[PDB]
Amino acid sequence: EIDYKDIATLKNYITESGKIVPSRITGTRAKYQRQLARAIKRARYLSLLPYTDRH
Amino acid sequence: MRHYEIVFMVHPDQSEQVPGMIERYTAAITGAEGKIHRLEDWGRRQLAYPINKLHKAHYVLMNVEAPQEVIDELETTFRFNDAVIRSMVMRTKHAVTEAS
Amino acid sequence: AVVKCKPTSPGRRHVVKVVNPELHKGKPFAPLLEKNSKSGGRNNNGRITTRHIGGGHKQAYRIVDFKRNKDGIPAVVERLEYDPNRSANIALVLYKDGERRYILAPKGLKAGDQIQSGVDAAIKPGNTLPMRNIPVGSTVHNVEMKPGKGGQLARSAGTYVQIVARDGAYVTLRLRSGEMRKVEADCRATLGEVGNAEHMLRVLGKAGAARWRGVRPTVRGTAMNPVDHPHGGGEGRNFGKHPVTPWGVQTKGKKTRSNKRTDKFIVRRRS
Amino acid sequence: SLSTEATAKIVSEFGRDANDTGSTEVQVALLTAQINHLQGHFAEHKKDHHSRRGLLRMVSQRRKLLDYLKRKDVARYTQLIERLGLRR
Amino acid sequence: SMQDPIADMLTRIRNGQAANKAAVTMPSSKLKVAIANVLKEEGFIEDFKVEGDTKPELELTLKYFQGKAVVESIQRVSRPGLRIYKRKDELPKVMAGLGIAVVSTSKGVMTDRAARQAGLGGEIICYVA
Amino acid sequence: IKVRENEPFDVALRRFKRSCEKAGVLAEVRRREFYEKPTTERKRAKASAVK
RNA sequence: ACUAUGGUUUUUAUU
RNA sequence: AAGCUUGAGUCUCGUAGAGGGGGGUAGAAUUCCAGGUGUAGCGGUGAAAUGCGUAGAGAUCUGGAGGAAUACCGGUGGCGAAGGCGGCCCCCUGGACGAAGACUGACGCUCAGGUGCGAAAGCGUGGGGAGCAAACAGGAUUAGAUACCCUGGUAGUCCACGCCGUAAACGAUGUCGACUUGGAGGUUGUGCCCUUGAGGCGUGGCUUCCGGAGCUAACGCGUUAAGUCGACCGCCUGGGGA
Repeated sequence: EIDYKDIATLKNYITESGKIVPSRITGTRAKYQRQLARAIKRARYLSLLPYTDRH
Repeated sequence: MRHYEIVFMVHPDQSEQVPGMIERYTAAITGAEGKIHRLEDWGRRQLAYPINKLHKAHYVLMNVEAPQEVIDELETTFRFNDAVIRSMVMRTKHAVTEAS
Repeated sequence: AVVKCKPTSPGRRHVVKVVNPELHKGKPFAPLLEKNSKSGGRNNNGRITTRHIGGGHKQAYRIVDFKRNKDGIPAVVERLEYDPNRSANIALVLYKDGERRYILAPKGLKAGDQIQSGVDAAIKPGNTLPMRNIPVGSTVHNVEMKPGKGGQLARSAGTYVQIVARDGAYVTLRLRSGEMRKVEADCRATLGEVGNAEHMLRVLGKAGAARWRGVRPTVRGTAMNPVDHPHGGGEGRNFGKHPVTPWGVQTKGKKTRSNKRTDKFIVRRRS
Repeated sequence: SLSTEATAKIVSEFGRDANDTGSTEVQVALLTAQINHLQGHFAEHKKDHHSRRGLLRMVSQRRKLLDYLKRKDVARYTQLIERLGLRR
Repeated sequence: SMQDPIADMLTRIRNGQAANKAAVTMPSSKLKVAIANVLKEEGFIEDFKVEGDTKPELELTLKYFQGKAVVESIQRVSRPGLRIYKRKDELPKVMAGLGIAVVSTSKGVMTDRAARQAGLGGEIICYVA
Repeated sequence: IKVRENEPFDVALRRFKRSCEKAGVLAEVRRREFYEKPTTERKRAKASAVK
């Protein structure tokens, strides 16, 4: 939420599989879910999250 | 003028000599009357894979106001000195309060 | 750019013309000329050791600086001009101190451009600095293979050499035959790629053009007298044999490298 | 579509005011300024055919207004073509 | 913008009763108002009203009764591409006497009754039943 | 099935009782990309006779 | 890692 | 002939896009070189060979060369006139859409002929070639193998550019204005009332499958209609031959 650049904050919102739970079974807001899945895209492009599970 | 973030990853155990290496080329933007709002560390962060042999970065933020016809002259000034990767320029809207 | 010619004659129907509007028009700098004496393919005792050459205009040579240091001295491109031999033109450089010299023009064949020399110059085509100061993947023209020499690699239109590995006093760079050579990092080159890049799109033209170019006709070994070429003899139009040179060595599959002294620079050749 | 200043200019310097946008001679000038700004984009982009598709219609809108103006008043039409760079 | 104003008038009437609406509205014209006059004066609509000076607009109040549908077939016959005309001796019959015909004549929009009582022929405006 | 469960198993999996043909499991609900939607229905439950 | 080759014709409608 | 103005055109400030082009750029890997650690096998099959090793392969680490496309995210989720457009930057750019104001004053809407937009294959002119791959070679399989199997490999795949004009261009809905019915699952602009309501009335634009009315031979279309009414343009003539 509002940030994507700090991993010590971002890691509180994701599973240990790098995923999120679908919005309608967590009662979360529509654009908040899109902005969360986009914060994960931006954090992968910032090398804070992996492209491969290898090594 | 136009605004850019320009963030350097920076090795944490050379983070006292790497900002001086960036300042070895800042003449390329202060020659154009660019204004530099910190060129300073934000905080240590951990990576999902190693960059310059290390899984960590010190994150040094430039925060610059400059003309638009000099951002390609600045990124070409770092084309061969091996300190710039994947741009990290992040154009427009300018810095947040104390970069949070 | 390169253009076709009018089909109104043989040769002219296939011949190509090289054109550029940014060449200077005037009088060439004569202190940088060598009139270049001809040999007709003859040795110093008057005997033919190279065939198929003689006649045509004198063409001559335009002299480049074989002692080019000029470290820290800024310069400008004073002239861009036609050369009777060089396909990629020749540029006249005028230094802030203090002579006029010829230099090999990189891609874009630009006039009125300001250029530098030495370990402090910005990395640009036509900005010269030692291979000690450049990264892997870099492109060079006018390359010397021994430090301080007048250059011997990448001087023809569209030519270049690329550096692919480095360690201390030596760089590893690639050559157009599938070779890869180890070269001293104190070599300076002239940095970039040789311009024009279209002179390889050419057809000879009319048969009398070879005579102004100084190029002489061949002779078929089977029509020559039986003792002057091993293919001779006759009678007639039967050759029941494997082909040779005029000296009786097979033309195919005979590999000739016999040097025994330059292996130390090789990184991709095989015996 | 052009910037706040690139239009005005034209609408007040060739026209009368930015609240008189609809005047026929001024709409032909606003199309000419839009065409010439894209003559700085095309023939520098030697392709860009999916954006050049816009410039193809801008000369058609200028043809629509010029022909309708030539049928609306021949003196205003004849004045306009020597006050803009039209008919070479 | 509008290529047939009266095809929109007739569609707005015919489908308005099939949408069970009390009233329908359109840009007003002295042709639409003359068609609305004969439709009121022969008892097929309840009221027609105009409002405006620079944008005049028409509202038609649809007629309802104990049964189903007051207008059962409302067919134009004559269109601006291909027009259909009728003469004094042959002024038309509509649904064998269940309906009536409307004509523009040389005088104005009227019934085939009011036309045959002046000796007039002309263009068909509508057949109504 | 693509499972990562390790250690205390024998007889080459197929460990779930009635997993294919005449039910269980799923295909209730076979059409229109909704195959795994009844798992969500019986988890968001709550009542099944709703008005 | 699996076999070419055996053609052609057929019925209930009346009280 | 001259007006009027709601539909048409433009302008302030805003919304969302793998639409286009120019100049840059990762993650990782088949291949290939080299230095460690290390040993006789790798790959395929009902069996096998060709090929790659035994000179150190395959393996796994360390460091590189190489050209070229997007996995995880990703959702029929977006964009474009359409075949097409997806890792990520910087710089230019056509079009769609709204809130409140201001001009033009019939400006709409379809288009004969015309002039325009390429997906793949193929080509013209040069550059390039990591993996793959028509043609073709190397070995089996088989009656044959013309194919499946299997190792290589040219044309090609790619680029800056120029031709070609064609399709399952299929969301098979010619284009354009108006009038409409309920759902699932996604998305975006905005006015109004102490929010008598810690809250609720009113309204514009898109998007993918369902399923009504209406439409059909039946399948299906279905507010992004194949529906109701209207404006303009195009095409067809029993089959095969062709």
